[PDB]
Amino acid sequence: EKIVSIGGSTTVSPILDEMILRYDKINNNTKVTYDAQGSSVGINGLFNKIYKIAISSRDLTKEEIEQGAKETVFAYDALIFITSPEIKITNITEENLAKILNGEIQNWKQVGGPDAKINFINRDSSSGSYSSIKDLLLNKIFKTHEEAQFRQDGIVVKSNGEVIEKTSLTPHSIGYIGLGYAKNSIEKGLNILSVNSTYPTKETINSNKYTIKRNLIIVTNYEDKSVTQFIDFMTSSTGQDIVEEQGFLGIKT
Repeated sequence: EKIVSIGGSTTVSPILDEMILRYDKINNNTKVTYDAQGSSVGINGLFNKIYKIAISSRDLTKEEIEQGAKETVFAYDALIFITSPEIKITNITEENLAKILNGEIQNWKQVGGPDAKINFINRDSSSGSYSSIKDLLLNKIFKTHEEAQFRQDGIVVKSNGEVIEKTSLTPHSIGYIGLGYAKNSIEKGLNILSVNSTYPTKETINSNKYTIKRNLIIVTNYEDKSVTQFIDFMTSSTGQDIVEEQGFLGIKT
């Protein structure tokens, strides 16, 4: 029997677990396991021969590449920005969006919108969504730690569904939710913004034209056949159906 020990991001545990059990229907001669203590721990475990594959929700560093790391994307965790429907703005650049998030822009007029104070609805700081927006927008747009902090008087809520409800009740408001909640936001009569003139769709997220997403990547360090086989399953149509059945966005196959 072959053994493929995998480690990495906590966010994809039930996807990896289902992939393991479904791949076992095809090939019961490999034992695959997933231990989810985080992306960085997974990559460290890969380099130390504890894992043969790491699953990461963050981009590899140059040091990791220099140590031989290679990656293939297999899923996306995208976020979208929703507003109350009386703000007529339909599009925002990443730069301006980051300045709303960090409090440098606090009235819609500052970007040509109506004269109306912005009510920013933020997520709780323990959430994955908060972490993703901080990492994807604030930490990339702003040079210093002090600048790369959220506006401190945001209206804080503890779930995607509550961002939608709060946005529906709060005038001139903006919040962020996972892509999977787009339908719910529309049914509630809210508006989803384009970012850099790009709406978040499977095509624009796959092309990397829509910028607000984490790329979930398979990381290896010539692989064992057992590893190649499992990765081939992960990126297969069945693998990708599992990704989407569990609320993430798949790649093209």
